[PDB]
Amino acid sequence: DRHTVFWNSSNPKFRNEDYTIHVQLNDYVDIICPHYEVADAAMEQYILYLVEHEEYQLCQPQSKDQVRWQCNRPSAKHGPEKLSEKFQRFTPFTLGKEFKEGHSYYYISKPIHQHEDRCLRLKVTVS
Amino acid sequence: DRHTVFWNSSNPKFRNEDYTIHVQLNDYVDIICPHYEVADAAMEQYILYLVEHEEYQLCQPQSKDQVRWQCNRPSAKHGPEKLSEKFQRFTPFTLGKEFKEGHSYYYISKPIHQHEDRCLRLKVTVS
Amino acid sequence: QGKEVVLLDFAAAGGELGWLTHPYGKGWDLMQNIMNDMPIYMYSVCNVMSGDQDNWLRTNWVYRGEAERIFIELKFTVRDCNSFPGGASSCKETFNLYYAESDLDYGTNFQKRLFTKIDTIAPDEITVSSDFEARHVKLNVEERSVGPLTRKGFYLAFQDIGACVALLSVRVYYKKCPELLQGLAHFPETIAGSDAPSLATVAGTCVDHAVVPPGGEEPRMHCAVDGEWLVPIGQCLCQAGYEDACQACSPGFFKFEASESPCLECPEHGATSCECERAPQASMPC
Amino acid sequence: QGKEVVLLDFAAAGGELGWLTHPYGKGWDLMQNIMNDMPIYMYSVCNVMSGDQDNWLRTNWVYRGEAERIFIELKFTVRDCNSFPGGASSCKETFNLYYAESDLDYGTNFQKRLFTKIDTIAPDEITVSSDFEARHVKLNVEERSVGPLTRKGFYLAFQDIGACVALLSVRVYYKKCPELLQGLAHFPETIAGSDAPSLATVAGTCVDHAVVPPGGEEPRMHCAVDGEWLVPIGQCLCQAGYEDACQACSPGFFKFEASESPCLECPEHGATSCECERAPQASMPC
Repeated sequence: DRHTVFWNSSNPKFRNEDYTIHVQLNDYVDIICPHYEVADAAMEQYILYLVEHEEYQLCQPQSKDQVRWQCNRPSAKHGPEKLSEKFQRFTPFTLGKEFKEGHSYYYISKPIHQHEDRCLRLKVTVS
Repeated sequence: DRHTVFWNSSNPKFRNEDYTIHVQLNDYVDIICPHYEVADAAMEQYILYLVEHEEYQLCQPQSKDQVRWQCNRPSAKHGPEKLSEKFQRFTPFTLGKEFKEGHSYYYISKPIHQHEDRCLRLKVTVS
Repeated sequence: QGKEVVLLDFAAAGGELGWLTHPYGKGWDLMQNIMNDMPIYMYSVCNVMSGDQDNWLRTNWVYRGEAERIFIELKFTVRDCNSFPGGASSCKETFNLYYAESDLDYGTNFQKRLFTKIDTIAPDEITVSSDFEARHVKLNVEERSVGPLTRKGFYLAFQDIGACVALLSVRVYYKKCPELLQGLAHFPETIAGSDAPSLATVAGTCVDHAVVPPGGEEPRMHCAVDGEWLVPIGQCLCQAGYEDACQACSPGFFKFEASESPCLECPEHGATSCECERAPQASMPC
Repeated sequence: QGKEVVLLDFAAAGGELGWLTHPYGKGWDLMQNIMNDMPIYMYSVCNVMSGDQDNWLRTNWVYRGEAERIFIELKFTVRDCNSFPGGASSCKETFNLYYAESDLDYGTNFQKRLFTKIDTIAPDEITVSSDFEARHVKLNVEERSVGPLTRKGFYLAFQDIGACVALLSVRVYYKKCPELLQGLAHFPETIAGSDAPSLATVAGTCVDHAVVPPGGEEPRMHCAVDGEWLVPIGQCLCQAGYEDACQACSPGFFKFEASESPCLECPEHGATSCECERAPQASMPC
């Protein structure tokens, strides 16, 4: 099954800086980028990073080798740009990540053109 | 979910003349016609009839208005010819059938070109 | 009408044609009944008592080709919400017809946001409860049309909002004015336009051994949205020595100028005229 | 090589292209990683410890067009069965490449029985356990080819039998010999054949103001399976009075006959020759 996550400042789940989702193996996490149809400058755009607890706590990435997906298409014709992460135990692709049972994984944001008012982050925990 | 039924004399489930399948609402019954890739005359072909208990017991149909599907393509390129009956409570099509809960429905055969050695029939019961 | 060029025909596919359903599995389903002793298939949906229904049936990607205006012929049946003796609250008696243009086939990647509403299709004959036992098929016919089409191809979609529908036919076609031979002139096959009043002026080319007389109007035809050739202007006539085609005059017969008239006999002495090898002024009795 | 005409390109579709999976949902899955600071998509399957695996990934219907021999370029990664520290009994390190021809798109109606096995694709570089932490991508390249194709179109299919595969690219293309200008002759774009030794003899048409000399071989080219133009035979030369194109001689210069030679000056009195308005035998000093 799948867990929908609308990654935007207007989501109240991000306001306490402790947004946490609980998943089971072989499940998908659908991170929905901001989407519009509004001022072209006011359109939120983020860089999603799959990181470690240190990068999560400090809300700052250590390297570009952590960049997961780009929310660079806010007024996309087709629909909202998404990042669909299968929480699979095994991957045939090395640059991708394997999700072990009983572990926590962290996602962090960085505004592409806007100012960082608050820290946008999510914690995914495998049951 | 779906229940596979290979309608052919070689199926031992038909040999006691009491082949019975038990279904639940909104489920499919997949009646798989005989299929080959053998002598063109020896290829079994049947007329499937959705009938009443009287036609079932006597193993003889009362009218053409009971003919369900034809197993007239035994050496079909694509694969075996099938008849997929959804055991749905409601139909938007009048010539089709509605399947009520706690009822029994009966299917009977007639060889297209071959001789009727035994009676080929199936009873479908809704739980 | 003129010539129809069929781009999609569901009832001709013999069940072999599979259309995507969204959400996957749920919603519309392929059925196999017998009608007029013929095997038939159909797409059905009847989630009348569930609620929050948004069931999409999307045809496969259709290559537009040269088509400017497509015609969509739907044959379906719709059941009345009072035909359910149980009572259906979230019940509807309509479905919405959508279309989408694309230069690429997205296959399984279906996005509703890309589909434009053609119309709200309603039955002209609604299936009442007494119809099932009566074995009466109330088969509704609805023709819709979209134009102008421009991208490499399109999809047609049938979105259901909680009704009891059975779709027996979907036939998409465009019209063309056929290759014509008229007034001893050839007019090529012309794609009918998209705009209802529009008439494309098609120039003619004279048949073998025919000419457009001096002063005379050049052969022209007008191609209509339905594929009809309308309002003939001008024509071609058989050239000097010729008389539906232009063939030379039989010996002892002649034709001086290009005209409707046939080849006249030769009194008293091919052909454009008859030699005397006297007359001062070559079609007169020399 | 010559010119390639691309019929399918998965990595160019930007994730927008959706391929059917059978059984529905289960099996292959679309992934979204980042490679060389670029967003990329891929089809993955890794049901190494389940068993009785028969997971089909079928591309969309591809219009063959004029293509006789298609070329299939696959870029994939495959993980070793000993890379699983748990131990996978039903594990495989291969997948089978299939194809099927049809004149109709069946959409969702996928039937394995209609697919012909092209090959058993094996990795040249197998993903070992140490590769993940090393962030080393072992990207395997396998080119296969099918010919002659005849129906309106085809599908490509990737059937998995219980392996750990990640398919990053699928690029189908056919070759053509390009529109050529050679030896003052025009040779049209020609579809490359299907059979490996085969060479289609293509006749040339002389360029503007060029002629094939009497006795001289008529311009001809041979089109190869890779799209190469091989073995030139004959040529065209600039006609009398002309000298990469054929242009008339500058005044006071002439050219008597069609030849490789350019236009020579005019001693001592267009152009094919220079008038004296004496000489007995029109290119000699008159």
